[PDB]
Amino acid sequence: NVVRKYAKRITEWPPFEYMILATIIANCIVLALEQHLPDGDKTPMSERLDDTEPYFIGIFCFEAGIKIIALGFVFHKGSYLRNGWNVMDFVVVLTGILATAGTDFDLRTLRAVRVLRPLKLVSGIPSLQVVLKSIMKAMVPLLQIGLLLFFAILMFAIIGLEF
Amino acid sequence: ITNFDNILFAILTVFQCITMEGWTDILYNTNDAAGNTWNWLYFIPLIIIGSFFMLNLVLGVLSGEFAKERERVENRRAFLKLRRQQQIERELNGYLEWIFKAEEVMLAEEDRNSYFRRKEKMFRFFIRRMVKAQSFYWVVLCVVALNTLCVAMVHYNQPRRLTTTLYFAEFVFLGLFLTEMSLKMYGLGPRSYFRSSFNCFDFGVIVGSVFEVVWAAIKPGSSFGISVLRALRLLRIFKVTKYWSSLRNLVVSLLNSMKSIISLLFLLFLFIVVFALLGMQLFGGQ
Amino acid sequence: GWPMVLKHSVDATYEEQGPSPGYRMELSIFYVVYFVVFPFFFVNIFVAL
Amino acid sequence: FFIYAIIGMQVFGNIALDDDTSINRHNNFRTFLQALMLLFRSATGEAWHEIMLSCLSNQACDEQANATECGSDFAYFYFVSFIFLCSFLMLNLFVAVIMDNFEYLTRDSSILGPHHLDEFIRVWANDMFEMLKHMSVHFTSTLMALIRTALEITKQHQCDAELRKEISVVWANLPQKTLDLLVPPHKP
Amino acid sequence: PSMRPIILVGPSLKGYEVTDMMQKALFDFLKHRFDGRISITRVTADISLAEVQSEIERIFELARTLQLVALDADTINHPAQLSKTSLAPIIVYIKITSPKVLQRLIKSRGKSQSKHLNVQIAASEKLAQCPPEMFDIILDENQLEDACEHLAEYLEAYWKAT
Amino acid sequence: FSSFYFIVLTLFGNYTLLNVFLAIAVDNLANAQELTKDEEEMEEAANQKLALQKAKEVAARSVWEQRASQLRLQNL
Amino acid sequence: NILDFIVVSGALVAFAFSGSKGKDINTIKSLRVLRVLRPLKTIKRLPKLKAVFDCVVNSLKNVLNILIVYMLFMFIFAVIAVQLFKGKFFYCTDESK
Ligand SMILES: CC(C)CCC[C@@H](C)[C@H]1CC[C@H]2[C@@H]3CC=C4C[C@@H](OC(=O)CCC(=O)O)CC[C@]4(C)[C@H]3CC[C@]12C
Ligand SMILES: COc1ccccc1-n1nc(C2CC(C)(C)OC(C)(C)C2)cc1-c1ccc(Cl)cc1
Ligand SMILES: CCCCCCCCCCCCCCCC
Ligand SMILES: CCCCCCCCCCCCCCCC
Ligand SMILES: CCCCCCCCCCCCCCCC
Ligand SMILES: CCCCCCCCCCCCCCCC
Ligand SMILES: CCCCCCCCCCCCCCCC
Ligand SMILES: [Ca+2]
Repeated sequence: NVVRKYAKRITEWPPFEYMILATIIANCIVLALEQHLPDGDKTPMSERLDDTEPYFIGIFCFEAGIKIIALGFVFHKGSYLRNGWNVMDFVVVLTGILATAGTDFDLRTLRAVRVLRPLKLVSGIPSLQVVLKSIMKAMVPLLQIGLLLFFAILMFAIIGLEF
Repeated sequence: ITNFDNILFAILTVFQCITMEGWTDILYNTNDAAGNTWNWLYFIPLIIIGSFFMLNLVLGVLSGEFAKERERVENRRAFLKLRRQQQIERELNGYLEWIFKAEEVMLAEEDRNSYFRRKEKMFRFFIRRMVKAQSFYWVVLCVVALNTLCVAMVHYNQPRRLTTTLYFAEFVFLGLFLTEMSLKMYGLGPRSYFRSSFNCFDFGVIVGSVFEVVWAAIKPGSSFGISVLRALRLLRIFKVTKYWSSLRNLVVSLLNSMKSIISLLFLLFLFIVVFALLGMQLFGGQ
Repeated sequence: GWPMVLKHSVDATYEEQGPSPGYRMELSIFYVVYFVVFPFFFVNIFVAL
Repeated sequence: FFIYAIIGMQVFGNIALDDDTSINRHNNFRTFLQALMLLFRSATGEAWHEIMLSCLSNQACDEQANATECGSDFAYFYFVSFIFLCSFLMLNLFVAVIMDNFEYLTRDSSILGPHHLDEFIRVWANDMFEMLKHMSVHFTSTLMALIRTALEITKQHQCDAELRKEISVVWANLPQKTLDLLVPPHKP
Repeated sequence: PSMRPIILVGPSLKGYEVTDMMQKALFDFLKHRFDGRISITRVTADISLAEVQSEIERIFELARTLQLVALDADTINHPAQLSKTSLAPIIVYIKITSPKVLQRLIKSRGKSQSKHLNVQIAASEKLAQCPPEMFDIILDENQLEDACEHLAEYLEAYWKAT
Repeated sequence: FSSFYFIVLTLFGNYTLLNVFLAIAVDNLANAQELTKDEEEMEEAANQKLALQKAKEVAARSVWEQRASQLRLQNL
Repeated sequence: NILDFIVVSGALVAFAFSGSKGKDINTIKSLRVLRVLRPLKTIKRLPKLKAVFDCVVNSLKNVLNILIVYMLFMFIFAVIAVQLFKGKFFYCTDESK
């Protein structure tokens, strides 16, 4: 409740953050270590990489729980789901949890969101966040150029249909 | 896949022509299906309007945004702080030369009347005055230039007399540059030798060259090509030219914002990694 | 035609020998550094100047 | 493009077309228009090195041309210098266009410009109060007054003197009194 | 006196190796540039409080030969510290306009005076608030040669004047 | 419908790349230009003041750069 | 004026060597190609075309400092590449040999 909401704000002591960083790089290396074979074949080491997933999903869920109990959820106008980067972490962890539902259509499209886990490096290093904002600030004026390019492509595509 | 059989196919092939990738094969296909007299009026205007004109607009918008952002309050503050640092360092260098001349004349006066201390200190001052003299500059540039001539003429199937000649010339040049570093470091003092970033470059390059020599002694086959980077010391000829300030301040700005550059080449790496993992998910093994 | 040159560069065994696919695969870092420097950095340096 | 097309025609014009090479029925040098299309292809970077390698020395020469050996090792310089020069000249065109517009590209919404003038033309259709709410001797004096209120050059008499100085500096081409007549309306 | 004697002051406290060495380098240039035209002497008695009076007459009889006289004082760290005495030398000001280069220089100048940095910077600043007209010559240059030629040119002007 | 991967990767990778590297080049080159300009202006300013004081005792621009000055004034 | 003179001289020598003998075809064809500088004459005549040419030359001289650095860096990369892939770009039409 509220007696414990006071304590896990202290839990964000910097070694905890660097341990979350460490598990993020560990997950990135595990993802980069995979190899794909055509027709349902799989390598002898891909099984081990597939068994190492529950530790990662558990650590991410534990981190989300700490951030959800120490902070709010949506209510206090400052909380987990009211931060842009914390929403991406929530999507990643929630979808990883949902991928352990034992159905058919999940695996092909619910395993793909797992590639957004390297972006938790940006989500965990505020300097990278400000650098990313600097990058993306100069590409809002390019929206009109995007509309113009799409209009030119439409006109020339219509002409190509005609001829 | 590259046909105009539909609005979506037409959009896809037009977009592929926009990127100037395989836009002629699509043109050379309409030169066979129909005549070649009128097809260029569809593609040359398309290329001009989609790839040349749009690149022009993107460059203009980006440069305008850069000009607008650069002259804000915090960016201007950072630039003025950098300018202040440069001015302070220049004045401090001048005053340090003042004090060094004072040291020289004083030590000469006490020697005009522990003995090996005085001997070694006057030897140090003589070296430090030598390694800054204009003739040392020219002799070092001559050695560097004669080094690049010995690496620019390595070609396939070169005469065997040339291979041994350059093999021994590499050792001769490594010895000469190690001697030059030793004299310079003893004269200026190690704390001051690394005050100039280009001396850090030279030290790192000769260390890498020694590492390459050792590694080739162990395994003759491989060659890291680090001994060639000594050609970058030819770049000091700009010192005796009216264009030292521009290039030096470019390097100063780069080294100052070398943290905002590494954290830009990293976000690019993160996005390339994300797209690599996405491509492995989608097309992996298929 | 840079991917063709990259393929030849990686698939290069020794002096006066024919290729071998996938050999010397770490020689892509010569072509990643080169694009970082000349096509990406220096081109935009001229465009800015 | 003209110079390079003519050099290509007169040097690489009689290479025998072969659909297995990069000098084809599509990409030859045999006419001014085909050569100019080839140079436009090379400008956009479409396997221009392949064209160079198919334009080198010792190539099969066209049957109806008298010469037996056609093509030349001038292709290295031709193609490399064309890429360099075309890219440089198009960069200069891009930069000239960009700098012809640099006040638009670096525009601020708070600071005025031709946009305010056009919108005031729209105001033609009292409404001046509404536009003052909406802002960032009939339609010229008002324009001068609004420009004065936006950018600043007794202080009112000083502004009038500055307006007179500017009008004297930029007296129009063969006007009797164009800006001078505006000065009586621009004074207050 | 027949001539106004030369007095160096302005960087920081005399007796400390920073000011001592800067003034000594300028002094050595002034000596061996004007060989046969300037007199060299070292002064250790406090003129600002005027054994004390035993040397002022010595200054006159060097200053009475229509030749430049150099005063290697060891206690003057202020132009107004001497303003009450009638000796009236030229107050040459070896000025450095930014305290940060002074502090980094004190750091650069060995290890001993690193702990003497604070008081020396404070007194240098104290002299810095003094008005320029109290001084005779301002040495704002950072290069040795530029300051040397400036002082030498003013000395030539004084030589031609008298 | 698997060509959206390549369309997105060639749109958001040929303009983000350009944005990043052009930002680096423009920022650093403008800093260099302003540094050389300012150090030269200070050099003649100091030289003129020094000549005035020493004699007393003994007795265009590019469009980018003009627009930069205008932006400086406006932001000031 | 040098350009005009070389154009005219090339034309005249090409006319003079017209012996119809076939002794040298490479030389006469080169003297023909030298005619292509002929439209380059109208840039000295038109003042505005000359102004554009001068602006281009001014930009080239503005980037001449970094062009030297660029060619030095590319020389260094070329020498590294020669140390890496010298002699190794040989192959057979038969992949098995
Ligand atoms: C003075 C400093 C700035 C060094 C710059 C050197 C280069 C500008 C020059 C000097 C050495 C020259 C090289 C000397 C020898 C050769 C080998 C030569 O190879 C052959 O003879 C072909 C092979 C054969 O016939 O067997 C080809 C030109 C080349 C690379 C030359 C090209 C031009 C180089 C690189
Ligand atoms: C280092 O540069 C090169 C080196 C070799 C070949 C080509 C280039 N190259 N490529 C471009 C491009 C292409 C277009 C469409 C025109 O757009 C921009 C981005 C603006 C440039 C510009 C230059 C260039 C720059 C300066 C000089 Cl001296 C010579 C060439
Ligand atoms: C008989 C006609 C065969 C195909 C001819 C294609 C010509 C295409 C029409 C011209 C397209 C002009 C683009 C609009 C902008 C300049
Ligand atoms: C901003 C540029 C970042 C790009 C860095 C990665 C590009 C591809 C590198 C390929 C490395 C292959 C290593 C081979 C090991 C078996
Ligand atoms: C595994 C041995 C060879 C490694 C492949 C790359 C070697 C060269 C790396 C980059 C060297 C040039 C750096 C840029 C400075 C001009
Ligand atoms: C039939 C030709 C065989 C090779 C002869 C030509 C060799 C290369 C000549 C390059 C000339 C370039 C400079 C001329 C323009 C500045
Ligand atoms: C056997 C499967 C047949 C259908 C496959 C269609 C392609 C799958 C969707 C790919 C969409 C890529 C999205 C990338 C967004 C950045
Ligand atoms: Ca291409």
